[PDB]
Amino acid sequence: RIPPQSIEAEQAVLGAVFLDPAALVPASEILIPEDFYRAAHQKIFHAMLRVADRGEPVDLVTVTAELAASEQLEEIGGVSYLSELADAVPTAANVEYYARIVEEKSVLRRLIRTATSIAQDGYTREDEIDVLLDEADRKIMEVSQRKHSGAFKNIKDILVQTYDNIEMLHNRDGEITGIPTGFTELDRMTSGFQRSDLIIVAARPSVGKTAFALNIAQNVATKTNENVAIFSLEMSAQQLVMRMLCAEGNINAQNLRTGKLTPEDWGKLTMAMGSLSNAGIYIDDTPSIRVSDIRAKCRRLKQESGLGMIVIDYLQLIQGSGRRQQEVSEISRSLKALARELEVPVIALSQLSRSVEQRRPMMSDIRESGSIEQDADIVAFLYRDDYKNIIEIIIAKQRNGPVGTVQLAFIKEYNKFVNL
Amino acid sequence: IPPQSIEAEQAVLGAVFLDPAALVPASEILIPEDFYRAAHQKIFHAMLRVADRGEPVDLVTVTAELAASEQLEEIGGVSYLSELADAVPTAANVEYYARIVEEKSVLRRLIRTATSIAQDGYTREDEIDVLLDEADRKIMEVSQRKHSGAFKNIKDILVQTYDNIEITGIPTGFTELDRMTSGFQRSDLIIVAARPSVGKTAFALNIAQNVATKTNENVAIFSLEMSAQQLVMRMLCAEGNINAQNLRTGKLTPEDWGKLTMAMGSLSNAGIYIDDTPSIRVSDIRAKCRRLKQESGLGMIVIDYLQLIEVSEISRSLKALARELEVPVIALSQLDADIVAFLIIEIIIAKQRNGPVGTVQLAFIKEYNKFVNL
Amino acid sequence: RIPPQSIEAEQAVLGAVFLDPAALVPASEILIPEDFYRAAHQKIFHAMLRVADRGEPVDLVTVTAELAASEQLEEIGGVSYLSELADAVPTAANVEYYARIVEEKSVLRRLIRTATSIAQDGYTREDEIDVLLDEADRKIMEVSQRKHSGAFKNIKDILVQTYDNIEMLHNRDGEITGIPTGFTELDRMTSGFQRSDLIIVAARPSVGKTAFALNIAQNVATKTNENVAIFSLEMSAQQLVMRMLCAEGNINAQNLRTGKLTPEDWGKLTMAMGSLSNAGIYIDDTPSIRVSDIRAKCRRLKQESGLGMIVIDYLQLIQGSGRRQQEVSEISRSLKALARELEVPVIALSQLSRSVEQRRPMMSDIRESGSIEQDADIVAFLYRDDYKNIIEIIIAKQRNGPVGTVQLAFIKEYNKFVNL
Amino acid sequence: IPPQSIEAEQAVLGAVFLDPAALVPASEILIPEDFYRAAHQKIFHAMLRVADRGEPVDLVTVTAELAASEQLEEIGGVSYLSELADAVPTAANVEYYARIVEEKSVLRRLIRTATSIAQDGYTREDEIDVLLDEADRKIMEVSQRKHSGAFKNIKDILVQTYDNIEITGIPTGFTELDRMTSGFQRSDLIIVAARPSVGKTAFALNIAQNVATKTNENVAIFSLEMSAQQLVMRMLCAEGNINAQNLRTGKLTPEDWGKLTMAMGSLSNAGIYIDDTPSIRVSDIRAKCRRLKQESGLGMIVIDYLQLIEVSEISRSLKALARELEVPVIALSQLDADIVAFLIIEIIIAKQRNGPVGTVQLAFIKEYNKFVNL
Amino acid sequence: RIPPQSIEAEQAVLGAVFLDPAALVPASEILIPEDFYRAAHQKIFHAMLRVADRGEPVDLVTVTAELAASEQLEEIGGVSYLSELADAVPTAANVEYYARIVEEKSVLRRLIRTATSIAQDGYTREDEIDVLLDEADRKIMEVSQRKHSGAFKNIKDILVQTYDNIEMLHNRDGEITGIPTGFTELDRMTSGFQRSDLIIVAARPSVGKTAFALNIAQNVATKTNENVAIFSLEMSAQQLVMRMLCAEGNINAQNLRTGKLTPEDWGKLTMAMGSLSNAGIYIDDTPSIRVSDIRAKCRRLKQESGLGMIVIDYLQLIQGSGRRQQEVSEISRSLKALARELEVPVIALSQLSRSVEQRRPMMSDIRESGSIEQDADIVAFLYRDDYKNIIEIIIAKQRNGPVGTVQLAFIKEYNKFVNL
Repeated sequence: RIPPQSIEAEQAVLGAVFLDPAALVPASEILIPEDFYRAAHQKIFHAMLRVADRGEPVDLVTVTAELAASEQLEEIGGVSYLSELADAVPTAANVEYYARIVEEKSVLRRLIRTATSIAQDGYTREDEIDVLLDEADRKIMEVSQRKHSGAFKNIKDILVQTYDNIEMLHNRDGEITGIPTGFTELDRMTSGFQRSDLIIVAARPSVGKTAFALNIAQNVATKTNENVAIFSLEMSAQQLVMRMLCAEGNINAQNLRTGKLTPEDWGKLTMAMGSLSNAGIYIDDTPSIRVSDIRAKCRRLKQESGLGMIVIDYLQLIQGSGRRQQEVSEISRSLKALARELEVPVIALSQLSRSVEQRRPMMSDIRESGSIEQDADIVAFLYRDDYKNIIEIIIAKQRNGPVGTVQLAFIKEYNKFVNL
Repeated sequence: IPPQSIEAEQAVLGAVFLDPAALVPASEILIPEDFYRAAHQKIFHAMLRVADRGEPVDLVTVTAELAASEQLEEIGGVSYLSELADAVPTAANVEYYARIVEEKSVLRRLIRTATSIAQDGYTREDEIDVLLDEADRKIMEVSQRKHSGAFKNIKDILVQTYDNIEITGIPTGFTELDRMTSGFQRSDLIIVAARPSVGKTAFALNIAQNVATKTNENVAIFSLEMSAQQLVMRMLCAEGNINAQNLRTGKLTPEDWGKLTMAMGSLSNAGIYIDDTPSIRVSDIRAKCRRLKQESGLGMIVIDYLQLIEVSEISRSLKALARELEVPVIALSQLDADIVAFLIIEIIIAKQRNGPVGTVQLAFIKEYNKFVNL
Repeated sequence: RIPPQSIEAEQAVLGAVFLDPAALVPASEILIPEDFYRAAHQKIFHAMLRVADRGEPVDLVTVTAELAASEQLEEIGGVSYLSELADAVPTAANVEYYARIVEEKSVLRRLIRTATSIAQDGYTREDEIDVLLDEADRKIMEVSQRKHSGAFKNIKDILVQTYDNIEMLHNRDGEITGIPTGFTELDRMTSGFQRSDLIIVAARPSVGKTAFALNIAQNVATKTNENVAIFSLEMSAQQLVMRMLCAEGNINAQNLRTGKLTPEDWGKLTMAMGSLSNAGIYIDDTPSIRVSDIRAKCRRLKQESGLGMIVIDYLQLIQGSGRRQQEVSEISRSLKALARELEVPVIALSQLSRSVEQRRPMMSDIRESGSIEQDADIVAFLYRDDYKNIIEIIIAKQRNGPVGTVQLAFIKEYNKFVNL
Repeated sequence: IPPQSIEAEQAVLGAVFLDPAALVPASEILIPEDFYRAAHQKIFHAMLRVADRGEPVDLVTVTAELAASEQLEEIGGVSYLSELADAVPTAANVEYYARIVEEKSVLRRLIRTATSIAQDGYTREDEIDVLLDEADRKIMEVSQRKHSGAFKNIKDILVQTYDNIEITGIPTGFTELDRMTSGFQRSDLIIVAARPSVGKTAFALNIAQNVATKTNENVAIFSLEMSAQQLVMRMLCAEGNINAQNLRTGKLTPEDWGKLTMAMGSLSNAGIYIDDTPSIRVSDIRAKCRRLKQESGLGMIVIDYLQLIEVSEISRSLKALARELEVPVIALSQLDADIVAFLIIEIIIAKQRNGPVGTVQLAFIKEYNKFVNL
Repeated sequence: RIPPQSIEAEQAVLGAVFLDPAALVPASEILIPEDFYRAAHQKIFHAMLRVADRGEPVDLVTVTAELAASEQLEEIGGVSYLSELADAVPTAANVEYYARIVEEKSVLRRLIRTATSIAQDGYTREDEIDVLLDEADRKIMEVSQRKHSGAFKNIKDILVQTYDNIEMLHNRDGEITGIPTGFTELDRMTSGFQRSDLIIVAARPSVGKTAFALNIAQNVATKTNENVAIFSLEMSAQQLVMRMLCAEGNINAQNLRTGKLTPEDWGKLTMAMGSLSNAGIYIDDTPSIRVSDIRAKCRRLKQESGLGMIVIDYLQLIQGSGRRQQEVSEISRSLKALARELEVPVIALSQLSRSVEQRRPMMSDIRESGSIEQDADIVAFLYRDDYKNIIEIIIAKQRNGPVGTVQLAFIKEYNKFVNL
């Protein structure tokens, strides 16, 4: 001994049902009474199910009545005991997780039971053997096919979601409820980037995720009265201002890189600086910050000058709480908490795995780097069709609003994204 | 008391001393480890070590062999070897006694495997899914097998070879491919291998469509890379010849609208059951497929792809699932199997249990992600 | 202690001589009296040798007499003791092996003795050193040059065997005492493949060993009234019938592989099937059978329909008794036992090591994969001169009959071997 | 009591403290491990470790060195170092005392090696042939050596260099090769290296023939790949210009018959001793060769080839055999040595102890496996 | 405990000063009184320094007086104690090494002290932390910056040495005080190779170090009445005589290698032999000799016939005293002792590391193979400008005489070096 069990989880399942009758549906889906290790819990779950099958409300009173009529009340500890179960549940909404724990421990008991049974038969019947091996095969497989799996989503139901998506993509009108992006076509879908949202922009190297984020940050700060906080972990503050000066005044980048500057390309530079000086752009070019540092700096900024957006130049460079799989999840989770705290959209750039080439990016390409998928309420991919200087912005996830591809044009010479 | 037969063991070793030829049939059926007693284990090993040199096996050569490797005393000395040699009245039934020793050995292994699994149930708690998979595997690995005893007469193969050139299964929707298979037969495990962008997923979807909208058969698709949403998007895109770029980038022309309402009315009649849960186990496939057949019907099973579910176990476990549900299973792969098919695109087939081994050819429209006939 | 010894082997050597006087020749070649650890055995071996040198018969009586005259009878345990030695020999024919064991243990005692002697001299004489090291060199070498080696076979004697071979190759007439092969030139030498013989056909990949074996199996079954059992472990039953259909009716193989079939190439196919249906061909295409399975199936077949040949498509694919060097020897040995049991020729294909290319195959090329050389009473190699669609069949070993090269022509288009 | 000289040891260390220059001659003759006492071992090591830095060696620097590596106390403390420094009246005879220490060290090693071999005789029984080989090797490895003390005067080398351009050994049968060697000298180890199909075996056989049928010398050939039968087949095939294909495939024309009876009458007069036992040991070569000389005569020894008999030991052991039987030994190799010769075919020679280093050229007939002059 | 200390070294430092007053300068440079672990030694060192600062002679008497006046004599053990210190010094000239040992042990005590102090502060003040980490950084660095380093050599001082070198290179006249080389330009600088000198000639493979050494050995033996001992470890005695026959009589080397010999090229050979036979050239072509063997052979030769030069064909082939970094140093040191013993110049060829190519060879190229730099009183590099058949002989080190590049021409055909 002792047989795999979780009295605590069993207690929380039954408790949940007593706090919210709706908790019984998820529990009955995952468990049958016999999954409970403790006899009293079996009797109790069975009483609940019976009451439920009659279409009668399942609560402390009807379960008490049910058990009294089947002469099982005292045996399971009485009304007092039903009370304790009600106090043993940390949160009724977590009932599936408690249920799964109970189920897991039931499956293990069946594994142990059938394995032992096979071992015993080995010493006894001795005898047949060929039948023994076959039923040993048979019995072990039966343990797995027990857990609550499924279900398959039916094509009809997806077609509905698919069509309703196409509805939203055309029903697209037209107010910008969040922070305008400057890319009117991206604003149609998003509306635009909204407060408290975690926005993830993933793209393979050379695609232009950095330029994309800077263009957005640049449009917000120069066009709207809002402040943008940019964290550049791979690129210095001057190296990044160089790129948004070019983008601003239409100055050939390579031209600046080589000193060459036509007399009027210079006049072009002074107007860029003039207009860019009025913008509320705050840059932190610290090589590998932790999320706490990011958070603290943004915190001080919002209450010192006000804050509208946070842009982080790629997330895989943020160092964890210590000195990578689990580590990235916490950062992801932390960035979402950052968004909620400061009531601001957080744009975190992400790099994609080399899977896109093994096939147009999809969720599974960041799923091997997850679980950013869960935390992000909006995940965007950048894909160039020709690797036409046109680039695609695939919105793969959006919690409130449609899913589709917005299209923009990229100008290499100025490192810009323009409308279409 | 662990299953054993000291008497059977004693007859085997004894028979070898009585007639050295008896070692050949015993060596066929047994390995030293099958003997329950170490002494016998040591002895049978010595016996084999001499034959391999290859010197005659008898009391002297075996004694000398055990002594040389410092284990004559541990096995009971020359007394015991002589006891074994003097007890044996015949060596004609060596394989009878050998087979008894082998059986007891198997039963011990059965017991050892099961006990271990029982013990793991307490110690690893913690790893339920890994435990159930390796317990399946461990039990399977106890039993060999065997190959009953049926030679195939040439007459029988000839008919199957003739009929194997000049549609008894499930229609693929590709006439030229239905020629080589006619079509996708029950309990077959079909592997479709390919390189980046051809594309494997498009091919899988097309067959899943052409089966489900033309036959009253239900297909169960398991996509591990793209979501059910993306999968259905590609399907109606190919179903009604709709340009993907227009579905994605909102704006649809009225050719597309009418072309769409057509494609999803047509696709609503199928016949299609999707599961897009990232990392799935083969057994999770079985649970959902068994519950589907028993409630609805099926089937054909499409998996995209198999290196997202050590591949040998998965593959073998897939064959069992196919044979269990009496339904064809197509599993894609990136570059035991019933049919192997690699990928104007060419479908090369390398393996087919009953059908003709050759090459088919299909076209591919880039903008609809659709494969079509010539 | 205790000094390396084998009283059991010593007893069997002396015993052997008492059971068969001829046993003394092999024993005296390998041993001198002093190799015996036990004094009585030395005295006894010495008595035997003395009797033998007088040209007098060596048996229990003359050895007894000899020892009585040298006053050594009682000292060695008397006549009673000579009796015990006679009961201590499992088989007189195994005397060389017993002798070698005695010799081995004598050599070890000399190693121990001289090594100890060197160690002792190290502490004593101390003194000279340079002489010490030299005599230590000298003394250790002397231990090795003691074992019975040799002898060199003289060229005169081989020339005789060589000439007698050339005699057999021309004296070749003409009756086919075994199973006819269909290749008249191979039948001259073999006569043809005979009952109980283990025939090994080795060849590098692409040479055509599989096609060779199938042609033979095909000729036997279609021409003679005999049944052939074919085990194909690398190739399926249909894939193999495809190859013998082509061979039979003269159908271009690649032509079948591509569907293409000229109207009359089809009529060619129906005659092949018709004629091939009457043949007694039994195929087992089990991927990796054990020898016991092979044996059991052949066993049932011979007593159910009768059996004439067994062909196994390459031996290195047969799995051993467990779940490779020693393992292959047992399989080899088992296949020979299979041949003897069913009184049938067994043709086991073998693959050659990549040594042929490091130089026309020879015995050493399967010797690194042995000891198949010993078990096989006939070993054949296939060698193509041009890697003229002509292929050579080198018969390297044949227990009863000549050794030489038989020549056949290979037709790629039909996968056939034809006469010449 | 293990051979030792505490007094010699004490003088050596003492001499070093008395005059730091004494360390150089001692360091030439000794290593720390040669000192029987650990204390002295530790001390001599410390001494060397300071010189290597390279600081002056004296009581203070050495004390500080031992203390730093936590071993001042173990070696007896400053008391002992001072005892050693105060006892020594001179350092002029350091190497006398050093050589005594070295000798005792050698004797200990001799004892340790021999005891080990004696002990292995009981424990590994089991591995006789491996035991005898490694005992040979282990004893050889006790003794170095040395190089007596003979400078070669230029006058002496000049004569050998002059005479080394413008047939004192055993004739090869190839005049142009006999020029470069004149011919195969006694006690020489001759290595003939080559790549697949040239061929090494053909070359070896040809020389074995041309020596044995033209001289009254007996050759001992050891073939590990082809049998004595195949070896003789090739020889009479080359001897009488007979097409191999005809000997193999029975049918001989009467040119071949008369040509054959000629070749084996001619080959019967030799002179040839073959051993075709698969894996042979160098010592087994010696046993058979020693028994052959002492009974018949010889010789020349031909080995085909050496990587079928770690190669360093074999090679060295072959040189000893050559020097022991006062006979040339030709060992082939596939791609310490007296003559090295790599392979219309070109014979390149890379090494020759006394002869001229150059290149010879010979023809090769494919159909007879024979090498001939130009 | 116990605190790192060296009473023995402390005693030798103070002792040294009492034996040679000059020893105080090096000691005071490396140590202050507080470095001494023993209080008496501090008091004593302080007394010495005080006496010294007054410009008064530091000896047993004035230190005694000084300590008596500061009431510290008895406390430090009296005059008797100053006596003991004087007997505690193995050699006054080794005072720097003793001093360094004392200093080392002082630095360790400071490391231990400050580390402990940091640990303690960790438990106490707890409090501030940020200041703690900074002062912990600060305090640890302070331990290192304590040891006596420096000084930088000033450019003025080097310019003087540089100019004085240029003086010697032109002031070059003109007598050959040592063994003439035959290369008049190398003789100007060296004068030439002198008795007891260890001469190291290093060069990358293919440059011609072997040919260089042979030419020198050849010139000495044929021109002067002196004997040369050549050790060739990579090349046989005949293979080496071949090269000096060619060099001698002007015979094309490749011509000899191929038998080809023009009638008069042969007459050229007989004159070479005639002249070369009178030369005192002794060659030992033992593959890998130890230095003791080299030494013993040279020893016997000098007292048997007389000896003038020793040439060793590359040093990295000499095997050590056992059966490589430390090993080469001992050989180097041993070769220098060889030179001193036999009062003869020893020319040891050396191979250079593959650093020259990573840049004209310099000292650091043999420094990674040292410490041959120290032992050699003359280190020469051979460098070819074109890898003009001209080769450079860079004399990087010469104890008595200039440093520069002597230039010679190499003739491939004869394997010779000629003047210019």
